[PDB]
Amino acid sequence: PIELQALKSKYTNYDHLIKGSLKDLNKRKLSFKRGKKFGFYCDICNLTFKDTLQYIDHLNHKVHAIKFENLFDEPLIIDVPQEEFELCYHNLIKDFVEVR
Amino acid sequence: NGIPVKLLNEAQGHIVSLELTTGATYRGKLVESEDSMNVQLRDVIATEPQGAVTHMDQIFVRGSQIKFIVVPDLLKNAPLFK
Amino acid sequence: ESNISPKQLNNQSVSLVIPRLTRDKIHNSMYYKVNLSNESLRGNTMVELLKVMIGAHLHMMVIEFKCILMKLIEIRPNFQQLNFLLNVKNENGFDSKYIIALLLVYARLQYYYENDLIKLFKVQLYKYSQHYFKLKSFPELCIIHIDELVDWLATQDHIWGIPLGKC
Amino acid sequence: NEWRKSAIANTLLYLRLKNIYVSADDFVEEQNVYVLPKNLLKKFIEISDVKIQVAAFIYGMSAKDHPKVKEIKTVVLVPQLGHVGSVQISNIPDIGDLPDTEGLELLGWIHTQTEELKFMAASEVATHSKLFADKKRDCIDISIFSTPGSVSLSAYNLTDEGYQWGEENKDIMNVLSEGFEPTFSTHAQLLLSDRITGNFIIPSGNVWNYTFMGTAFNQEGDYNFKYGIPLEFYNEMHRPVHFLQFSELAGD
Amino acid sequence: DDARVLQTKKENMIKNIDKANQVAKNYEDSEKERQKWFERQNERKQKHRRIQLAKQRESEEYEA
Amino acid sequence: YFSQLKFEGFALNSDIVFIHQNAGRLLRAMFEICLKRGWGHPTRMLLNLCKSATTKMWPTNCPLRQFKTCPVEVIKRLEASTVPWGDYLQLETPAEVGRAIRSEKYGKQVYDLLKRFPKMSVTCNAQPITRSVMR
RNA sequence: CUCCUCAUGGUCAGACUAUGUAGGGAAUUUUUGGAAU
Repeated sequence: PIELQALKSKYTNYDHLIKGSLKDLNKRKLSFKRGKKFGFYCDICNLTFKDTLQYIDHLNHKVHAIKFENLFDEPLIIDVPQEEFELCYHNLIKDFVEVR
Repeated sequence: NGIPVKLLNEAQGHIVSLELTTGATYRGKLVESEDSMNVQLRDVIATEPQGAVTHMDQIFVRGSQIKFIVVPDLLKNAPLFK
Repeated sequence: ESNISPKQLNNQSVSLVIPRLTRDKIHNSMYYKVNLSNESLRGNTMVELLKVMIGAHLHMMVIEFKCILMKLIEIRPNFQQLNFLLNVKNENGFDSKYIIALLLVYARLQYYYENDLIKLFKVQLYKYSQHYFKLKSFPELCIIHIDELVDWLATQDHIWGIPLGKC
Repeated sequence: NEWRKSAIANTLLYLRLKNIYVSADDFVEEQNVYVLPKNLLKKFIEISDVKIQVAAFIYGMSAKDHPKVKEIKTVVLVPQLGHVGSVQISNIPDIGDLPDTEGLELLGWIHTQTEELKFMAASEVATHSKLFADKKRDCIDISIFSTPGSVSLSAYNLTDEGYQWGEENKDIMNVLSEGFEPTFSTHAQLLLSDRITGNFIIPSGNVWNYTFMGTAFNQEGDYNFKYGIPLEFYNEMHRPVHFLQFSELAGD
Repeated sequence: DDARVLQTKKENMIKNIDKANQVAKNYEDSEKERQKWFERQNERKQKHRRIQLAKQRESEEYEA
Repeated sequence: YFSQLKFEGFALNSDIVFIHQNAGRLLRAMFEICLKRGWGHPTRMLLNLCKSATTKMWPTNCPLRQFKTCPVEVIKRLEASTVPWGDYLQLETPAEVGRAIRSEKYGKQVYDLLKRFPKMSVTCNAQPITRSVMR
């Protein structure tokens, strides 16, 4: 539900998703399915990947995007009649000043 | 306010059925539903406990007198699942 | 088919603007696979492509710039949109900060001589070269002035590894 | 290195006071002489480290038997970040608020080291000067040499030239330390007694050692103080980072 | 008043350590430009004068 | 066990179950023994250990953990904030507590729970009855 | 345990949400019965 929409908000913005490495160099004591309890978590297909290029590359793959869409909707596939850069770009300046 | 009050306000504009404390059933289009369950109804077909059926144009029944309502299934989707 | 190599921009292909080596360094780089292309941008989207760069002391130094520029190429938005994005939003000063040389090197790669509009874009970039701006750049670390990078860029053959033609 | 070996080595520190001796200097009434109790010293040794320098301030007042005698009643342990052979220390404490302070004068400060010197080193002299620059010229220092089996109390004074040297030369300055010499230092008169005792003052947060808290320590900054029992150099309160790293080892 | 000051300085200590902790989590002119383009443009006119001088030497070679 | 570590390999986890059941016992015994002996250094640390066996946490983990209603994000934030506990306890204004814990939400709850945490203004006046006896 | 009121801290342009030494949940639309036979 709403928590699933927050999960969406997570797997959408990568800047926060980019870092699962916050442990940096650390020792953690304990067929990719239902998670390995370690590695990189993909909840959409329920797979965890021990390396970064596999985690992001799988995300760039179609199947992971197909499952991500089948969860709810198809925003990933979603002209420019000048309102895109006028209104959207103006929202980039506005939101940029709001964050700054 | 009540969550079922919120649903019942969503039910406005649909065709609902109402059973009162007397047992008479009023089926029709719900115009208005107050917070107190007072409901305004249109083009009502009424079935009495004896089985006789009548037609009336505009009816308004008090909340307290309503046993229960049946509302269309469209509303079941959301947002009351949360 | 090597990479995507689609569309338009001087009658051959769009991705031919950048060498194979550096282009595959980017397409094999992390930043491209994470924050860009179809799954990140919901298909090709110029405004969300700008959401990525604008979203990126500042951490982003003029790898990420090579990549975002490359996706600007491959998407190839409208010259009109270039005009708006260049001249709008004067009520905020943090918006065009690193977007300047990005939209600049972009049109620097695009075409060499719509034509008159492109020339107006170039002379406006000359005005901004006179605007006296300062920025930092990395590969080593070198801070460079907009007047040096714009003039030295138009007069210079290679820029940060990518060759240029003469307009 | 790190916490494990030195912290485990800390338990044996009570053994270092079984034998206590100093090279006995001639006793002279001309200059003021200090009387230090055996318990405060012992507690300071316990809290201190085998390698890293631990240093507190020391306070007291002149007794009415001899005004020239200075009894050290109150040790004041202060915010600091220690290294091997060097330490960073906060300002002079403002302790007027506490009770049992009726004009307690600032006598000096005390510190630990492992090297046997007849003089004060650069890292020590510079720190001394930075503490007492314009504030008290005649304050003293207690340099405790510590090694397994015995400790040694080496007291020192300072002249007006050393303060200037410390003002000019703070960071590095090994050659100007070599030139500076041990000449400025003069061996102060210190005694160790069981006939009097004393107490500790500690910061309000009750963490005096900022070793692993690098962001929280401020070399000039205000702190509230209170009476209490000081903790070990490696103690659970001083090592919070380790627990998040310890549970973070298994993760989640 | 003294107690309020203690609570205050304490709040500032906590907040400052909080901003510092956030930092730890994150870790885990114009005349010189105009004169510069003047010397650079002078270098461009010097290069064009060098190419024109080379064409002059070639014209002298053709005349000889 | 003090740090709340459940384990995969369950041999260790069985041993730590044994330690779970008998640990607070043994520690509490040691504490009482030292208290009878009249020893100052061990008794305080042992009392902290006993508390840690009872409530399953360290000193460096904030005491807000042992509240049932205090949330997880807040306790993480305080653990990571590197702040003396006395300061948080001295804070009064609820909005000011929310600002101090840098999350605006839950601040009022936190302050309520603080006033539910033990806080003592304690004073003592000693005085001799005679030379040997001191009241 | 739940709903309201109030207080509150936060967020948004009155609403929403956590907490509370708080008040409350017998006089017409709900919980102190018009039911009983």
